Amino acid sequence: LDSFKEELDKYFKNH
Amino acid sequence: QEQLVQSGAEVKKPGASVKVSCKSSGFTFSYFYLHWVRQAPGQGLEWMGIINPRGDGTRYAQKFQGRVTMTRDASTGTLYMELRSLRSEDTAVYYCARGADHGAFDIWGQGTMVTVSSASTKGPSVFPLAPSSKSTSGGTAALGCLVKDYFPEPVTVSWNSGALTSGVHTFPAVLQSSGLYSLSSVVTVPSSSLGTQTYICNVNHKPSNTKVDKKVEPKSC
Amino acid sequence: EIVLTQSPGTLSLSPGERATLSCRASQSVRRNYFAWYQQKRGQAPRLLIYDASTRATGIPDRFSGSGSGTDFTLTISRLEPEDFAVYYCQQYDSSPPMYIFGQGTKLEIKRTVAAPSVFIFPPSDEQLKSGTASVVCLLNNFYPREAKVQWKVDNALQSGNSQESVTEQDSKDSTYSLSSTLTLSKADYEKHKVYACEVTHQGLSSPVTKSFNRGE
Repeated sequence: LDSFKEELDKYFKNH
Repeated sequence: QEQLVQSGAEVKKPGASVKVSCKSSGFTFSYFYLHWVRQAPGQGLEWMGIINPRGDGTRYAQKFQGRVTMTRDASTGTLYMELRSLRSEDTAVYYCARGADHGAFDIWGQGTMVTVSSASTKGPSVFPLAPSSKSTSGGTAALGCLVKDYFPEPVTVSWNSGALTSGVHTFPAVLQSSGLYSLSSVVTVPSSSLGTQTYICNVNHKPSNTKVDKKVEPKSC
Repeated sequence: EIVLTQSPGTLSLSPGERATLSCRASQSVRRNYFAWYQQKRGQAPRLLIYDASTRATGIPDRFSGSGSGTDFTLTISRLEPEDFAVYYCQQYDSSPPMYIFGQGTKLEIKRTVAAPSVFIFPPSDEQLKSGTASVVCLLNNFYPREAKVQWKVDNALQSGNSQESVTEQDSKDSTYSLSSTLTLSKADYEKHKVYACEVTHQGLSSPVTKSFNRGE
């Protein structure tokens, strides 16, 4: 599963 | 060796702004998301916001949006929080924290105390709490010093230049409606020795460069 | 917004006993993004558990966590002296970033009952010179923390003109001490004779009153 940090990376890329 | 070290205590007037810093050591600063958390006196923990590793993305708690700015400096390895339009309810200890890859906060700074108050720096007045038969149990007497009307925190109190420690209770300061702090320091001692032992409380208020030694004299009546 | 409810607010236990601390989320916690922290007095918090059940590196193995969905538990299998502190649960999410803390559970040392010793201190002549009179009532070395202090001036019950301060649990004997300070102007203080501090505590068979007459 994606790490929390990897989900944050996705959020800040798209927002 | 993985550490966060924050800047020193701050005292601000309402409406001012404060910029606290947090410098890392022992890890790759630019790899990690970083956070600020605050804790008002006697209260719990409150997350303020997050800044991404590059420093170009932030997200703040809804309560602080519009009033807080978080930045980081890769050249100095330092993280910053600026909080604007300060009010007395912003009086708190502010912590920086590292976000681990799993998201929780695995390294914390030591905290920065921020006091927001209208008050001006003022040294305490120190008054004796003398022992009497009204402060004497079965062979044990209580005496102390009242440390009144000072700003800002902290004061330190010792007894007999540190030679007396057993039985001392120095109470946490209470904020009075005047905006000045006050506390008491007490100690219980053998009543049999009240005439052959000297009891002096040493009060230091560094913010005002105030030093006071007060001898607490017994009352035979 | 998610809200984390911690229970109990205060937990009184002796060293060597097992501690069970609970956190309930108002809605399901995505991916078990859930952590527990310890905070000792005057210190920064320290991470104990993450992913609801994974012990952080260097944390004693007497700490463990479990749960999922809305219900989470931190267990200390056998309490040591260093374990008496405040504990916070935390929930978080990544999209969008949000981090929420429970309101904290104080883990307090449970000892035998100790009734307070009560002392009263009239204001000094030195203080009287400056236009204010502080009367100090001291409750020394008692357990448990709960206590009532009532001020009476010439047998008239006071309200709104006193402030209390309590020490942290004593490192040696695990008791508390408490001060109550009655604050009056010199004018009001010298209008009355009898100043009395009445103390109620579960270790006292009946309330203890300490009093003085102004001027003796």
